[PDB]
Amino acid sequence: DLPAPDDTGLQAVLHTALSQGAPGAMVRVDDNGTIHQLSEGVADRATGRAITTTDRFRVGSVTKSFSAVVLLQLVDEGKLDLDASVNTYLPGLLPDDRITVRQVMSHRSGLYDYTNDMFAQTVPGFESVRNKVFSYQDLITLSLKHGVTNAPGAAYSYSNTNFVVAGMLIEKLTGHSVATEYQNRIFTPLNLTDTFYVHPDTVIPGTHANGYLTPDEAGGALVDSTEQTVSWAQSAGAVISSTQDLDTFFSALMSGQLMSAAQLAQMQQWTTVNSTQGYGLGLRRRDLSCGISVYGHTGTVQGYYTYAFASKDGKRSVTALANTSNNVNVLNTMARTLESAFCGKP
Ligand SMILES: *C(=O)[C@@H](NC(=O)Cc1ccccc1)[C@@H]1NC(C(=O)O)=C(CC[C@H](NC(=O)CC[C@@H](NC(C)=O)C(=O)O)C(=O)N[C@H](C)C(=O)N[C@H](C)C(=O)O)CS1
Repeated sequence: DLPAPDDTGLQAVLHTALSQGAPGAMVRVDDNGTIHQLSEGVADRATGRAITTTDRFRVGSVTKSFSAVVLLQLVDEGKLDLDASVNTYLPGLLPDDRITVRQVMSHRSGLYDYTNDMFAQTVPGFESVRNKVFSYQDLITLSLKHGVTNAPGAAYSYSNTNFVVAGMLIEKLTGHSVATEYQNRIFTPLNLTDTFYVHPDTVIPGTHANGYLTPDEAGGALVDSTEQTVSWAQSAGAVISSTQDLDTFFSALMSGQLMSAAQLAQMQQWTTVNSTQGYGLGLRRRDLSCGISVYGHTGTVQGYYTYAFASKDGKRSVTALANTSNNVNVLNTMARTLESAFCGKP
């Protein structure tokens, strides 16, 4: 009973994003078995190669939904209790035993986000970490140089630190790398042939969109940010995928294929973000103008803005990508793909 997707409106969104500084922008809709696919602009601005909806890209913080699915399958298996203390599983990690796994997964832990220090200056910060390899503990120690910012559970405050903890939990409780767990629990069963976790490798396998970091100086030249370790994010940000594979993943999630019903319900217990948005457990809700809510996640790793959202039953999914970042006009414009794709023509 959804409106038809509006391709003319999608086309206008991409064209606007280009006019605001995205080298390329694209979107794929899987509408209950009917595909919509549009792209405009360039995957590589120096060579001129066109962007296309099959280009792989860095999904950034969409990674948190993959990490959350692994953790919730561990809850299904009896290996993890969401209301247990992080420090019960990782003794001595955090300065407060009251911080629970559920709080970290919903950004209610109070843990300071180290990435504000790292990327205070956008391009210098990128140059500082792009070729660094961090352990999970290194990143937690960077957070803990600062006090928590709120009491456990008390407020929503997004922090990459939370999903660094998530990766440490995954590796401790399984004895495997997050790469292995993602592959065995998600990428292989869903046949996500364009989806990878290669950290700390800097190469994007196969044909990909290059990423272009916008400098903090208005009008400044773009920086190619395609090749980096993403070691500053890991289980908070380092998955590589495609529009088809993120559509498959969020459709599978919402249609109940990736965990028990009970754990999907836990994943959708919404913490208020604003009057039109919530945060579950590694999962975002956005409320659209026509009265529809959609479910998924955004990403903003250097040079790539991703939106990947599905309807409640998974039957319609949409993934949009612009290959720039640090450009709020572009970021806001690309959100409009969800309106056109789900709410259709005005
Ligand atoms: C995941 O991708 C992760 N991203 C990074 O860790 C990269 C990075 C780069 C520099 C500094 C810090 C981190 C997180 N992603 C996202 C995301 O997907 O959006 C985060 C949420 C980011 C912030 N969003 C808001 O502040 C949204 C407010 C909300 N409300 C309305 C009604 O106003 C809304 O707009 O929906 C955020 O920081 N936004 C800015 C614009 C931003 O993303 N800045 C970076 C530099 C960019 O534009 O590239 C948290 S990090």
